[PDB]
Amino acid sequence: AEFDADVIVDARDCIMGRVASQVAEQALDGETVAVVNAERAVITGREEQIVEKYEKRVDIGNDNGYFYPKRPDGIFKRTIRGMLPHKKQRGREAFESVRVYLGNPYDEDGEVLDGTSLDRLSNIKFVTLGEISETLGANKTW
Amino acid sequence: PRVELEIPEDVDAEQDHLDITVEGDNGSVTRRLWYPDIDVSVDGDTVVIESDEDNAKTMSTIGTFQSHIENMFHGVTEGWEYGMEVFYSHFPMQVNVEGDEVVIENFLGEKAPRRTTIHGDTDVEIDGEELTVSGPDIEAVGQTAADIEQLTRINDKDVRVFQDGVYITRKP
Amino acid sequence: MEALGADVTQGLEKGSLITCADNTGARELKVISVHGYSGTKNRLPKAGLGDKITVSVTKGTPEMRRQVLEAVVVRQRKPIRRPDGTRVKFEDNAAVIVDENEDPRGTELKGPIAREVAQRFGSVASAATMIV
Amino acid sequence: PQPSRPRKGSLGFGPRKRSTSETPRFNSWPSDDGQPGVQGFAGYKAGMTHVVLVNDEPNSPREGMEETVPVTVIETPPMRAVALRAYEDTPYGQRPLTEVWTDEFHSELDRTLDVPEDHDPDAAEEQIRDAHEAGDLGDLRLITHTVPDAVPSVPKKKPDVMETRVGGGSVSDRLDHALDIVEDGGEHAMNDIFRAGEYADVAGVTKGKGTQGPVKRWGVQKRKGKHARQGWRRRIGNLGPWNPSRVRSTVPQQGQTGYHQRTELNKRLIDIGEGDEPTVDGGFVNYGEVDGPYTLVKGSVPGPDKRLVRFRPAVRPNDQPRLDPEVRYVSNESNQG
Amino acid sequence: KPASMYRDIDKPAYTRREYITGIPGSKIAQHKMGRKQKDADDYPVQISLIVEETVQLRHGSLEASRLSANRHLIKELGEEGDYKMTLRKFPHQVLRENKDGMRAAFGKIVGTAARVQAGEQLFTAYCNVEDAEHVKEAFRRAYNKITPSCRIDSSPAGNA
RNA sequence: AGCCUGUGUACCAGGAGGGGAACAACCCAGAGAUAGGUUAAGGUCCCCAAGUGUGGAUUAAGUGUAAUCCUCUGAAGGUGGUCUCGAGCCCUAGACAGCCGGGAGGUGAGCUUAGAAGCAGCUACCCUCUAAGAAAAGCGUAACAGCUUACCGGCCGAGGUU
RNA sequence: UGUCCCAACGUUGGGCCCGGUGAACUGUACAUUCCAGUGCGGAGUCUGGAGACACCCAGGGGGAAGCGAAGACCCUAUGGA
RNA sequence: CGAGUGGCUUGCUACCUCGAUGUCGGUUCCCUCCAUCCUGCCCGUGCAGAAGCGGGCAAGGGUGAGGUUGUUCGCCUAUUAAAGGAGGUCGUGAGCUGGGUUUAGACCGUCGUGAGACAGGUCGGCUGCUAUCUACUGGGUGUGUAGGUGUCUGACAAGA
RNA sequence: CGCCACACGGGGUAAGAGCUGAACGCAUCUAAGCUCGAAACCCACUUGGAAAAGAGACACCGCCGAGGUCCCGCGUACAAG
Ligand SMILES: [Cl-]
Ligand SMILES: [Cl-]
Ligand SMILES: [Cl-]
Ligand SMILES: [Cl-]
Ligand SMILES: [Cl-]
Ligand SMILES: [Cl-]
Ligand SMILES: [Cl-]
Ligand SMILES: [K+]
Ligand SMILES: [Mg+2]
Ligand SMILES: [Mg+2]
Ligand SMILES: [Mg+2]
Ligand SMILES: [Mg+2]
Ligand SMILES: [Mg+2]
Ligand SMILES: [Mg+2]
Ligand SMILES: [Mg+2]
Ligand SMILES: [Mg+2]
Ligand SMILES: [Mg+2]
Ligand SMILES: [Mg+2]
Ligand SMILES: [Mg+2]
Ligand SMILES: [Mg+2]
Ligand SMILES: [Mg+2]
Ligand SMILES: [Mg+2]
Ligand SMILES: [Mg+2]
Ligand SMILES: [Mg+2]
Ligand SMILES: [Mg+2]
Ligand SMILES: [Mg+2]
Ligand SMILES: [Mg+2]
Ligand SMILES: [Mg+2]
Ligand SMILES: [Mg+2]
Ligand SMILES: [Mg+2]
Ligand code: NA
Ligand code: NA
Ligand code: NA
Ligand code: NA
Ligand code: NA
Ligand code: NA
Ligand code: NA
Ligand code: NA
Ligand code: NA
Ligand code: NA
Ligand code: NA
Ligand code: NA
Ligand code: NA
Ligand code: NA
Ligand code: NA
Ligand code: NA
Ligand code: NA
Ligand SMILES: [Sr+2]
Ligand SMILES: [Sr+2]
Ligand SMILES: [Sr+2]
Ligand SMILES: [Sr+2]
Ligand SMILES: [Sr+2]
Ligand SMILES: [Sr+2]
Ligand SMILES: [Sr+2]
Ligand SMILES: [Sr+2]
Ligand SMILES: [Sr+2]
Ligand SMILES: [Sr+2]
Ligand SMILES: [Sr+2]
Ligand SMILES: [Sr+2]
Ligand SMILES: [Sr+2]
Ligand SMILES: [Sr+2]
Ligand SMILES: [Sr+2]
Ligand SMILES: [Sr+2]
Ligand SMILES: [Sr+2]
Ligand SMILES: [Sr+2]
Ligand SMILES: [Sr+2]
Ligand SMILES: [Sr+2]
Ligand SMILES: [Sr+2]
Ligand SMILES: [Sr+2]
Ligand SMILES: [Sr+2]
Ligand SMILES: [Sr+2]
Ligand SMILES: [Sr+2]
Repeated sequence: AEFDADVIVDARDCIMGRVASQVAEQALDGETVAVVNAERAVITGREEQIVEKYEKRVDIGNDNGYFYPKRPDGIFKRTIRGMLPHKKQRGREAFESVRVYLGNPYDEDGEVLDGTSLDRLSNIKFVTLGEISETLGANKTW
Repeated sequence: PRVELEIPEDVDAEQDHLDITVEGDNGSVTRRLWYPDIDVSVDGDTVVIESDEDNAKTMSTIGTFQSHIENMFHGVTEGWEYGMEVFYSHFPMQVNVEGDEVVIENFLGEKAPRRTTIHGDTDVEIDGEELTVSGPDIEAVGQTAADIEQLTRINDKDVRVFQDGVYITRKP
Repeated sequence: MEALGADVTQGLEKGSLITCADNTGARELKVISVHGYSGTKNRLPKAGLGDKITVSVTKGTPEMRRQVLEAVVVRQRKPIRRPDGTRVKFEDNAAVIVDENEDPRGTELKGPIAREVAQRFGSVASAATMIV
Repeated sequence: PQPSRPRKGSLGFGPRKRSTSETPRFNSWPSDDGQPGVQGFAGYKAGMTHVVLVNDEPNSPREGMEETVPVTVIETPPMRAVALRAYEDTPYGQRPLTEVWTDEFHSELDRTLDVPEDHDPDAAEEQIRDAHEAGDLGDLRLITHTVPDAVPSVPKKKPDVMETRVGGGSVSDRLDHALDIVEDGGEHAMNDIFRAGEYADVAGVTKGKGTQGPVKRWGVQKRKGKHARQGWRRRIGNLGPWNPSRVRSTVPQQGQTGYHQRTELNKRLIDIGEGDEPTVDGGFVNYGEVDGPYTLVKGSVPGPDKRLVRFRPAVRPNDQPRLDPEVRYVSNESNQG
Repeated sequence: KPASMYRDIDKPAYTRREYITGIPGSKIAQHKMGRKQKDADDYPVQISLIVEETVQLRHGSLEASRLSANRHLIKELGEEGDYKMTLRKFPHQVLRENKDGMRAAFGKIVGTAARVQAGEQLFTAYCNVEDAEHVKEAFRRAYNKITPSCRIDSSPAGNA
């Protein structure tokens, strides 16, 4: 519901971890960041092994709880949280200045951060956040 | 490396992105030829498969892309055909094409019919004990043929005694 | 097995002592096991009308006494329910010794038998005098 | 060697707490197939009796024979589909878009709601039709409520409100089908949805038993033999191993038992009538007399007499419908005795 | 007894028989096989099995490997074939086992083993260019019965 | 054996501070207070100060991102996964592979045998036609038949093989 | 013959709520924890993550290597009886 | 003969604990592992079939009742699709039991001059506590989001 | 101890059966691509769930009065609440 982002990032065909790293860095510097097209973000490697890791995180848990996200929305948001001292005042402030969206809710197109782009014509071993979510059982709402 | 394939006169090939479409009097076929650093393109009356890399893995796929394309050329012109013969001993096997699938009844005397769905725009013509599978896409035709045969597979008993089933008689 | 045609509340367990309703020479039978049955932890295996059971002869002629045989429960004190809702119960608990083919070992049956049992075990029925 | 044994009770109906709404809320609906139609209805439980039926099953050796079948009698008077709510599909799932209400309201709907005095039924309809044009429209549901007043045996006059999905046919067609119902006054009956012989899923809030121990609540054994005389009779052996050093939520413990929502699948509707054919001599115990629109459900239904029960076309039937079972007898014998 | 117990050279040399009694006999049947009345010089091909790691090899292993090696040569060239193979190492190192806790643990004598430095020739065969691939296959079987990895090095033999 | 028992030495014990996730003795370092500066070990995508540094190569397994270690496993054995370097031989007088064509006569060798004709066994293993073609390498047959290998030719056209 | 299959219903006194009366055990500190790891090798407190809005009522006792006793077993003392 | 994995058995060590961390077996209740006994799907066969035998994927579910014995294990019986094995302080005594082990009484055999002993047998022989914190099962009051009523959404979470 | 109810079907895979197909003119289920295939995985189904801090959505009512509390008669509820 209206996020006054100083920066809009387009994660389409972009390495999740690299975007997450630059976005955490910016948020700590006081930047309000909106990540867009999360379902199209990308993660390199062998799909079967990547999926096993995310499924294991979903299976983990107990009474204390280990609520791990299944939507690309949350997967990405969590990836960013792991790069922020979210339990410290300044860390939670930065984290709360970041939001991830399925598709692009803004009129502006997002910018592609330098060094985060993946070239499909040069890579075949990678998966899409959206593909991971579907495999995990998420409701493809995007 | 690079390989150039002169496209037949009966044929005309178009292509956008990683998809290549080949059309002829026998129909059309569209495929995706996506591999790291291998560029496929239609340069005039020729299709070009090239790459700056020449390692074993890259050379492997280039040779694979060539055959796929030459096969498409053949399919849209001469077409592809597999021949099959239905054999059975005790129980007469009823083989019919119903809708987009081929149904087999009374196989080994079973009450429940076995069936498989034909792939693509593949055509399955049956004449007595003979079956002919044909079409422009070797992938779909080859699979449909294979599917029919697999459809009468048996793991429970000795095959040397129970040989009923439809078998690929001729391969293109 | 073939549907019995009635709902049964098993009135017998492993170890129960019952009447042998025939002329085989066995007078009392001890239930040892129930055909096709599998229970759960701590549950005493149970049997009732219509069940085929393995038994050992407790009372009777020396030759029958102690032999481990197969039988069929024909009567039981605990009620059973028929399709029309009515409950049916007998004066005692009884079974009939039977062979591998489910044919009665004896020549005559003693006392009534439930129709349901008669239906399931025909040759046993074609030996009964009274079918209730 | 410590024999195996399944655990005590199911872990799929937890937590075993007191239900939030005494009025049941379906968490799933039938698929879209036939013509548009409201996918559910509701009534009030009266009690039980039995009936003699002619065996319907074509695969039953008893086909065509008398058969006594237990039945629960539910009073199902007409309800009022008072509004039509539209849902739009969003990145976060379905969300209420708007609602189309009516003018004619039951005299006591104001015991629960702040009945509308000023509303724009066309602006709402407009926004809905545009949502469809845009292709963002999610399922269509009717806001529905009961008319307790029509049921004397139930003290309550305050209507019970529940949302019920409308499925079937094309959205455009069922959307128009929905507006049709609502606009009238929303009055619809059990007849308009179900036919005797079909299978329905019944949902309701079970009878409350307050706090109960593990034996009753989870079905754990009582202590046995000598272990039953030392000071522990109805307490489980232990809360868990030394490690993990905590009590898992999976060990059976005391707590709220009953007054939980349950959805019972595949209940065959034996008959849908009106009048007092099923009422019992002396009156249903702790309820009263039936003489009005009613439904006979095969077997049991969750909840005590007077509770609101909801019907929905079975979402996972195991058998094909054998319409209008022949009923040769309906017991009216006193339930006291 | 597992070889893990003795394969390493983690103890003093223990060979002096004037101070050791009860030493078990070696299970090694022969150290010179094939035609021992002939010289190794009389052959065009010479192939050796070289141990790649320094280790101790119990006499029980020398016999198993040697046996399975020569056994193949006999089955391929004949009980009189024109070849000769040598096991050049002898099990001089006496081994113990402490078979009463750790008190007075000096073990009782239980066997013998040969110490072999990495790069050394354990076995060496001499054959004709014909049977060259047969001697190579005999060694493949031999090194499968001794602790370390080995090299099958061809000495005189330029018939590649 | 994070075992027992020697020996020399430095350390902990009785040694801060920096690094090593945490961590008596591993690394830097021996330290009055306070202050500015520059380094050490170690590190520079984010968490966390410093590179999403440069030239180049390899890896597709998430191998790996783990100096030392009770703490970090990974073995004998195997691998036409892939990259790189070398040696021998063959090749536009056409190599390697594939496909097409030929694979023939004396004579079904002799012997053995009722019979054996490439192909049970034994011995021999020769010469005509010719561009080739065994007294036959593997199936196949009761024995024949039949099917291929050797060997020669053709189509093809560039590296191939060890 | 309810010891058991297999548990049910009931009775009296407690338990629960209210008035009055009104102790003791125990207490280095801090303390909402969970999963792993580390550590004198059996951690709510160290490390990494995960989870965690505060308070209160009832409960059965998983953990605090729970409370209660300077281990009775074993060894040692140029101890005792 | 050679190379390994595990940490269920046994041994070894003496690192932790002697101002006490209660023993074996059983029981009750919960979670887990797979080196799979059954069930699902497969491959081979000295696979005609039926059935065996061996092998592969696979831990969702199941793996029960009884006779001797304190027993674990095991021997045995009838059933069964099968009646698998193991970890959780050899899970589980501020849960139960107390048959066994393991005090004080007593007997037998053996040993000892004797008192007395035995890693032999045997009869009898006591199980404390009102939960502070934490954990969980259920039930409330408040604050936050920020006037009210009714209806929903579904991130997550549990299931066999 | 009695009575009622507790799928069918999709999707993706393992072992495995195959298709097209190079590297290596052939062959090859695999290297890229694909068709199938387990009681197992995901969905289907049931239960909880605005404290999901991005702390949610809709409609109507109301701000001099909508709604609510106390009070009273009671239970489909309940140890207090
Ligand atoms: Cl969880
Ligand atoms: Cl933090
Ligand atoms: Cl790639
Ligand atoms: Cl039994
Ligand atoms: Cl008990
Ligand atoms: Cl110093
Ligand atoms: Cl990873
Ligand atoms: K101690
Ligand atoms: Mg038991
Ligand atoms: Mg009554
Ligand atoms: Mg009556
Ligand atoms: Mg000191
Ligand atoms: Mg920084
Ligand atoms: Mg790894
Ligand atoms: Mg204690
Ligand atoms: Mg003391
Ligand atoms: Mg003493
Ligand atoms: Mg003295
Ligand atoms: Mg010590
Ligand atoms: Mg396995
Ligand atoms: Mg078979
Ligand atoms: Mg399991
Ligand atoms: Mg154990
Ligand atoms: Mg224990
Ligand atoms: Mg305990
Ligand atoms: Mg105790
Ligand atoms: Mg106590
Ligand atoms: Mg005793
Ligand atoms: Mg005395
Ligand atoms: Mg005793
Ligand atoms: Na990655
Ligand atoms: Na999880
Ligand atoms: Na007590
Ligand atoms: Na304990
Ligand atoms: Na010092
Ligand atoms: Na530090
Ligand atoms: Na890794
Ligand atoms: Na009693
Ligand atoms: Na406790
Ligand atoms: Na080991
Ligand atoms: Na125990
Ligand atoms: Na399993
Ligand atoms: Na026993
Ligand atoms: Na313990
Ligand atoms: Na006790
Ligand atoms: Na015990
Ligand atoms: Na599937
Ligand atoms: Sr940066
Ligand atoms: Sr509802
Ligand atoms: Sr729901
Ligand atoms: Sr007691
Ligand atoms: Sr613990
Ligand atoms: Sr040593
Ligand atoms: Sr070796
Ligand atoms: Sr870089
Ligand atoms: Sr580089
Ligand atoms: Sr350790
Ligand atoms: Sr190491
Ligand atoms: Sr290796
Ligand atoms: Sr208590
Ligand atoms: Sr202590
Ligand atoms: Sr496994
Ligand atoms: Sr099986
Ligand atoms: Sr024993
Ligand atoms: Sr034990
Ligand atoms: Sr146990
Ligand atoms: Sr005792
Ligand atoms: Sr004893
Ligand atoms: Sr004794
Ligand atoms: Sr606050
Ligand atoms: Sr496969
Ligand atoms: Sr809220």
